[PDB]
Amino acid sequence: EPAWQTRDHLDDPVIGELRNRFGPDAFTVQATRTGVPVVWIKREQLLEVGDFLKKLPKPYVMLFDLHGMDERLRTHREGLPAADFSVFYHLISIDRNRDIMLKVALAENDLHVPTFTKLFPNANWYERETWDLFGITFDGHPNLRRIMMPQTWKGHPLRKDYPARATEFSPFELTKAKQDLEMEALTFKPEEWGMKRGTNEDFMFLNLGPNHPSAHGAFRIVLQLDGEEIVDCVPDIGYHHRGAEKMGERQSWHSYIPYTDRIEYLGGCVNEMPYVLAVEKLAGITVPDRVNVIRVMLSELFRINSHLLYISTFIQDVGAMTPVFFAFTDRQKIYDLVEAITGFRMHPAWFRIGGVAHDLPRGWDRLLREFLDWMPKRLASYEKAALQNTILKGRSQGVAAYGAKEALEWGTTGAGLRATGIDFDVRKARPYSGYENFDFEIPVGGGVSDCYTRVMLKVEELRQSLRILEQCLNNMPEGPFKADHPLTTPPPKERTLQHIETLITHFLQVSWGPVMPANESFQMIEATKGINSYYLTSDGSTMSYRTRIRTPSYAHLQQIPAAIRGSLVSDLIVYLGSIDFVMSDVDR
Amino acid sequence: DYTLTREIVTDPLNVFMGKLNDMVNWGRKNSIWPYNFGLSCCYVEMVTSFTAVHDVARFGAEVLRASPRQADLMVVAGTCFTKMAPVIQRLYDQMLEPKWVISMGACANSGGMYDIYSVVQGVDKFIPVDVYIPGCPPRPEAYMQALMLLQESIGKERRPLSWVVGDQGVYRANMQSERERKRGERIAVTNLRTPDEI
Amino acid sequence: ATIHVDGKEYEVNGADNLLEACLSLGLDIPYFCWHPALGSVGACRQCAVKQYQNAEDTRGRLVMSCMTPASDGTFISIDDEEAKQFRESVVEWLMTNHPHDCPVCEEGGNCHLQDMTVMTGHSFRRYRFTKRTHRNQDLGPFISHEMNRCIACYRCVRYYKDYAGGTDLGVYGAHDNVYFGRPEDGTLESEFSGNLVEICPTGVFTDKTHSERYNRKWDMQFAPSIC
Amino acid sequence: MTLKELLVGFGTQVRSIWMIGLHAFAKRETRMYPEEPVYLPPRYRGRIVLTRDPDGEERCVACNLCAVACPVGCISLQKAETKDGRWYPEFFRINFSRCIFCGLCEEACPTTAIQLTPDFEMGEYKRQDLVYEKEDLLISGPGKYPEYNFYRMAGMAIDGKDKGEAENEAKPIDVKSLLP
Ligand SMILES: CCCCCCCCCCCCCCCCCC(=O)OC[C@H](COP(=O)(O)OCCN)OC(=O)CCCCCCCCCCCCCCCCC
Ligand SMILES: CCCCCCCCCCC1=C(C)C(=O)C(OC)=C(OC)C1=O
Ligand code: SF4
Ligand code: SF4
Ligand code: SF4
Ligand code: SF4
Ligand code: SF4
Ligand code: FES
Repeated sequence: EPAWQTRDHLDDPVIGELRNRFGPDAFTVQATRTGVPVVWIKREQLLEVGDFLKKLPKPYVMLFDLHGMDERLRTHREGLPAADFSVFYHLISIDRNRDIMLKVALAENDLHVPTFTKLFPNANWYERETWDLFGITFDGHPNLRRIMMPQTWKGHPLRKDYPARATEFSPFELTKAKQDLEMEALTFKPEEWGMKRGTNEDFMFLNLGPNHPSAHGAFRIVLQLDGEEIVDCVPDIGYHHRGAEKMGERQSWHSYIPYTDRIEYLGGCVNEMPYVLAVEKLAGITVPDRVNVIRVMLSELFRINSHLLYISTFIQDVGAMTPVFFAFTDRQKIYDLVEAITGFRMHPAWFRIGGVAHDLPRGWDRLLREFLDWMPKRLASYEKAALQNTILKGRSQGVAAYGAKEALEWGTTGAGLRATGIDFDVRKARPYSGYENFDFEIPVGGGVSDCYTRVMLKVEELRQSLRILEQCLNNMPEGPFKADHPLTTPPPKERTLQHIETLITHFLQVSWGPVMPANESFQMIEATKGINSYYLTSDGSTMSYRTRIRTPSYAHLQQIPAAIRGSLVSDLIVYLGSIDFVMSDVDR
Repeated sequence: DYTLTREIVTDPLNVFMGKLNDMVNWGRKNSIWPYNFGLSCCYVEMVTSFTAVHDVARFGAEVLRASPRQADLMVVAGTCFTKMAPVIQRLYDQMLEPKWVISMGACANSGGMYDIYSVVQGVDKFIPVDVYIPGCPPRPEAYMQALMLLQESIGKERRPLSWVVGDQGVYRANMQSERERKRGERIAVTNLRTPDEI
Repeated sequence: ATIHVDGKEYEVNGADNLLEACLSLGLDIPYFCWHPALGSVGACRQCAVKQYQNAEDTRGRLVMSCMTPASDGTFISIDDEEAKQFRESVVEWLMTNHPHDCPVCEEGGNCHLQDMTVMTGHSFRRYRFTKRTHRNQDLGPFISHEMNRCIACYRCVRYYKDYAGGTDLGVYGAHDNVYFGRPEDGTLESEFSGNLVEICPTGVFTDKTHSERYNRKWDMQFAPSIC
Repeated sequence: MTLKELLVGFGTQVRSIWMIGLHAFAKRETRMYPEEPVYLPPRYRGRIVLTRDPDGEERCVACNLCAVACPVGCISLQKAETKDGRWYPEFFRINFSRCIFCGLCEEACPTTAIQLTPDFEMGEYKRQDLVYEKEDLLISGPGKYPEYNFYRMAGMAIDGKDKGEAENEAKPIDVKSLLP
């Protein structure tokens, strides 16, 4: 049985536990290609089911995702409850190495769900986004305001009747929004943002955006300050919302890949990987081994690129301005190899459904060998020049510390989670793309997630990626760069150029789009900044019915006030530099 | 051929006034201080151009002010999100004359691939642009090429030397388009390297 | 009538054949020579399904769904492995002589043969020999003729002669040199010859008036209107 | 703070200063654009051109696959036909202010007409001049694919290539022929 097969996951022990606790008729099990048990729960039992999963012997400790779906246009809903809308909850148990997707069906008039914030605190931002983009009200939410769109926005963009395209530009609306920008400092009410005690007669207020001179993007944080101490802070995000999920409903399966590139724009092929793996699950495609090794190589090259930028920008944020120049020289070496292979630097868009766009060009191994000889001495020089500096250590050690429980309750993934000692990397826990055939270690911390501990964990991850790249260079399989599946989009180009059936397949795949049969698929990967995931719903068409992108930077930015409360503002700058986020990842 | 702002007019250019205008234009085009403004991935390529492998400091364009008052150039390097558009307009209004604008990337040019509900379709809907860079992202040397194009445009514009004497109108050169300039050498291309090599 | 397709029970009209009954249920069976207005002839052999005699039957038999009545208590399989292989083989046989013409063919993106080639999952060519070719005819100002693209499904002659009552279109020749057209060059005399551009599943008969200012189907702006 | 911490920190600062000074004694990593030309690999995704077949005719058959495969929708063209019957673009315009240089059009092209070439220098003063018509795209040679010709594969008859003269084609047999 292939890994992309449609399964009900009725052999999962959590299904038997839920049946024993709530009864056989309390929920409906849906067969999907997501790889997780999908359980439709009644709305009135959602909090009970969440509590029961939270108090299991090996409990589901992390709310991985929470969002909505407009089911009104979905034609193939066989084996599903009646629903105009739905809300899904992706929960992960690390002790079981398992996950479950609960689903709540909602009528069109009765669009309200009980809030999940009393069980998982990251449900705050997730439910705010679900309210913003779908109009689903969450009862008991402390502040259910819009988080992507501005507060004076009409309609909910991810609804199926909302038009996706840009509206006509009006200078009057721009002038009005400028007037609100200038009057925001005067009409600031410290209760809409979820704060209390809005001036103890000494709590000043500070704004740190929305013009941020840094590579992570521009976003506002309004700070409540007692002298230099941060009493409270809420982040204002959505200034970089591109409507990428809505565009997922507006592009074919093949023509959406460049949009997957621009989610986490320092990631490139790492961003392409979960999307093409989930589409291949929908298509029933098993890629050959050479495709797996090529995609792993490009993912690790881009992981080293992103880690180099992250370490250099953190060192710059501490105050040492020199290593960023050399780190960008190393990034140029990586870009030489990536330009040679894919023809592009930052958004290669090179992965394909069923493989990659081209074969590896002749002579790529020379460039990879040159970079592998170049990198380690530069990395050691960066360590000795800046990362072992005691001024940098004093700026970074102990700043914005949290433990395993705080990382779990906020959905923190990546180096921030592993610095708490929790060994959870997707490349080992839930292997994908042939990562089992590589010998590499997963660095973990002692139990505390400082800025310095996160940075050193990312340095060790860079070294492990260099080891993976060395194994990629030494052991390259000889074979095809595209699968032999009929849904491989596009087909191999030479057969398109001389064979009529291949030409027909190419003609229909690039124009109308490849037809994915109606199913749901899910792929979770270890991205450069944490766990990235694509949840794709196909209604049987050439376009995605629903493209849900879970990004780790959203969770880390939401974790910020629980970790920085009671610190200084310079500590906030260092914490922002050590999170490893980009705002396109947050808003997307 | 010039464009007046206070009209398609002619060249207004004593021989000492022309030399003074040339000296002012030389000093302005050889000292261009960009505003440190990050919108999206195009900003990553711009600051890549600021690093050691490209060294945009060689053109005297590295100072990278965090204040709009001290900056002479605004590079819109990224998508003009509707929530960021009043911020962009306010930062442009806080800049002082003379000021120039470079749209970097398809998003800043026209909206790019993001013809979407939350994106303004190009920054020239609301602020005037001097140089456009196609690309997604443009490579760092494309940004340096646009910087040289801006230097060429600055080098033969006419602005008042003082605000108390003379014409206060700003004359901008109507350049020949780069497409029509490079058409002769671009169409003559016959063979390129095959994409199977490095 | 009650039929069982792939283990699922359906209620259908017993006067229908299996192909139109299954297409009315939303099932996808590839077909060429059948049309709803023309009836069934069993020529193209594309609509093969596996019919079983009873519910407890493993062997079955490949039958034409367009020629098989949807009688009560029928048992068939569309997604049977042998039936899928035969349908793919029929598409492959049609592709052996088909010209490399989709970019310069007015049927591209609106082609039934393209859709059924993709639907059967046939994208790999192992035929290496020559392809037969044909000269074209001048059919007048409305219909453009391109006999290379013909798959010999006989829908043009059936519509034009049996349905439309036309006399100047026919099938000529023999085994694999079957030619569909007029006995000589000239304008098609039927007042309903224009329906050939939708009846023909390939790009043999095309709209010449559209072909002057041609664009693909996905590029059109359509509206429901009255002639 | 501790005296040992102060001494270790002072030695660490001295080490950092020493390494940056030795960096000053090193080789420059700068590629001197524009005097040093930028090396671009042969498949670099820069300026888009339309190419010609080895006989000298333009390769584009106006099949509109590149336009529909474009995720930005920045390609517009219209099919025209010569008297011999070969298809060609009557016009072909690309909005380079919108183009994201993703290469999907070149991937979708069944004739290898449209190609992305190693040329990044495309800066412009006015956004209207970033709309490239066919006179700004069609180049004098085959580009990256030096020998492929779609019209030697197609069954459609054009000038200098009748029915049965394409690759893997047999001569047409009349139904009036005497052979059984
Ligand atoms: C107000 C200021 C008060 C404080 C300063 C007072 C004046 C100076 C008094 C003497 C200072 C001695 C400092 C300690 C030297 C020996 C220990 C040492 O170098 O510690 C720093 C660091 C320790 O290594 P570590 O960080 O643990 O890394 C792992 C490596 N095993 O090791 C390293 O980083 C590697 C070795 C670095 C050695 C640096 C040079 C030490 C001697 C400096 C002499 C004076 C220099 C003057 C300026 C020279 C440059 C222009
Ligand atoms: C006109 C006199 C200039 C003196 C030096 C100015 C400050 C240093 C160079 C400018 C600069 C700043 C401020 C800077 O912050 C920075 O980091 C983002 C740079 O690297 C790209 C810089 O080049
Ligand atoms: S043009 Fe492309 S690279 Fe530049 S900001 Fe837009 S998506 Fe990013
Ligand atoms: S008839 Fe159909 S399959 Fe044949 S060339 Fe035309 S579009 Fe292609
Ligand atoms: S010309 Fe068209 S309708 Fe007639 S037999 Fe051939 S493919 Fe069928
Ligand atoms: S490179 Fe991409 S965005 Fe540009 S014209 Fe081609 S398909 Fe469109
Ligand atoms: S895909 Fe190629 S042949 Fe077809 S219209 Fe575009 S450039 Fe012309
Ligand atoms: S459709 Fe039944 S044989 Fe042709």
